[PDB]
Amino acid sequence: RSVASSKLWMLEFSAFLEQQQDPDTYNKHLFVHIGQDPYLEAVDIRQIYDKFPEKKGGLKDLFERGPSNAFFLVKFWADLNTNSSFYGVSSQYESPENMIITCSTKVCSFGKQVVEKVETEYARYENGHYSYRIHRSPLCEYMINFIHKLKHLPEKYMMNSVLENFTILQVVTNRDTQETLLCIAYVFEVSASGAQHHIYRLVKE
Amino acid sequence: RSVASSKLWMLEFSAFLEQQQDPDTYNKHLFVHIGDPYLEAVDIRQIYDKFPEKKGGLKDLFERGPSNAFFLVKFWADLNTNSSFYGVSSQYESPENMIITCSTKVCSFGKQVVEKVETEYARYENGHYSYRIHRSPLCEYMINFIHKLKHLPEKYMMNSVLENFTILQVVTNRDTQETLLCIAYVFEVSASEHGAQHHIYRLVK
Ligand SMILES: NC(=O)c1ccc(OC(F)F)c(F)c1-c1c(Cl)c(F)cc2c1C[C@@](CN[C@H]1CC[C@H](O)CC1)(c1ccccc1)O2
Ligand SMILES: NC(=O)c1ccc(OC(F)F)c(F)c1-c1c(Cl)c(F)cc2c1C[C@@](CN[C@H]1CC[C@H](O)CC1)(c1ccccc1)O2
Ligand SMILES: C[C@@H](Sc1cc(Oc2ccc(C(F)(F)F)cc2Cl)ccc1Cl)C(=O)O
Ligand SMILES: C[C@@H](Sc1cc(Oc2ccc(C(F)(F)F)cc2Cl)ccc1Cl)C(=O)O
Repeated sequence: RSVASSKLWMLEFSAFLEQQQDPDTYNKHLFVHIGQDPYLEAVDIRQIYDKFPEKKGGLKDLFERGPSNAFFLVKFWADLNTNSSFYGVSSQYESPENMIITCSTKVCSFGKQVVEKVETEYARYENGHYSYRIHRSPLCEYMINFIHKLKHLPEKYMMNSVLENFTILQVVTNRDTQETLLCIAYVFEVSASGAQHHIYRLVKE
Repeated sequence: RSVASSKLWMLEFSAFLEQQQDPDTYNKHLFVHIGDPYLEAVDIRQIYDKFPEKKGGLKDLFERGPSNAFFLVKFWADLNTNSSFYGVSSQYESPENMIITCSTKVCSFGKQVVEKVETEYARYENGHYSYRIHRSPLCEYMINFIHKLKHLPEKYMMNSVLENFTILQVVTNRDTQETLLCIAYVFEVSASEHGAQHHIYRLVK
């Protein structure tokens, strides 16, 4: 129950490469994953502002409009050890309320948006709550190409150096009221362990 | 759009075995899968003795109707497969917002061995309503049955045993008790390089 505001909780997230060996055989590799004392440490949001878009509607504007307790930083250690392909993303959210949500994902390079994906999701009542599922949303070509470039680098420290300027900002809004339900800033390194993560609350002071 | 009455369409169905090699590596094998669209008809009296036949049995269900919700699926299962999860997934669509119940009866010699009943709620999707059964666990009877079938040295022996194995799936509107879909499944083992196969028929008379 880590990435959760008072209205929406992200239970699961994964980015993957699935390969069809034959009509009945598939192999799947997870690049990153979440959810496969719940106390979280805090990170001052001013430490990361220059790695995310910062004009009207940028991270600072979003954080200041609030609610600030919907803001999180996820550090990912991505697993790139992977040899008819489908690169996708899946995520699951739950809420006590029936809403229509919008998930906006901005891929950024040097703090500037390169691509934005916006998807609207409707609720399904399930086991006492409302559930929202983004199932096999295709990874953009920019990301697939970026993964291929990173794998051509001979050392993990070189991939980490390139990843230092790569970020993703995810903003989930209530479509009916336009309130921010969840906002997640993602930062990356390549794993030397498979995939790992660390979640923090974003605060100011 | 084959398995579809006027109120419910089953777009996809699959029964699978998923294996976790490591936290980021998964393998998936499909045993069976679905998804002019004309379908041939089969006289339902040909199959009555291979399904339960008391009050609420296949004949009672067919006679109550609507008869256009009744289908026979012949499956040629792919058993060529070497931390495991055996599941079933299915997806349905409907123009109406309903609370549905899916009852699946596994039968041996026309007699129920196990019944699984699950309730599904609608999700609004581009003008219509979708229903999803995602990774519903295969009962231990089925997993054990698959293991016994694989110990047989020849596919004709598996086919002889499978001649007395059937599954009846009934999807009902929980509130009105209307039969939305009723699918009778019969099995053989596939001998094709393409893996699993199926043939769908309408059940008539
Ligand atoms: N302003 C910042 O840089 C910053 C400040 C505070 C902070 O949180 C902390 F408070 F917890 C941050 F996460 C960042 C941040 C940001 Cl915004 C960024 F976009 C990329 C990025 C980092 C850290 C890092 C350093 N990875 C590099 C790898 C190259 C090596 O040469 C130095 C470290 C990372 C470390 C571990 C796992 C993933 C990523 O890559
Ligand atoms: N009453 C029946 O037998 C029957 C009548 C009509 C009919 O369909 C027609 F209307 F289209 C049926 F599908 C069945 C039926 C039933 Cl109800 C059953 F429960 C099992 C089963 C079959 C056919 C079969 C025959 N497989 C045997 C394997 C042993 C071999 O020796 C003969 C063929 C099968 C054939 C192909 C693919 C899957 C299964 O296994
Ligand atoms: C943009 C997505 S969202 C997303 C996608 C994610 O994938 C990756 C991010 C970085 C890497 C690499 F380390 F290699 F650089 C690899 C992957 Cl696979 C992770 C987190 C997020 Cl949030 C969408 O929605 O299309
Ligand atoms: C019981 C399920 S339903 C179901 C499950 C199905 O799986 C199989 C059926 C037969 C075989 C074998 F040929 F090997 F004998 C193998 C599998 Cl994997 C097929 C159709 C249906 Cl409808 C549930 O919902 O629990």
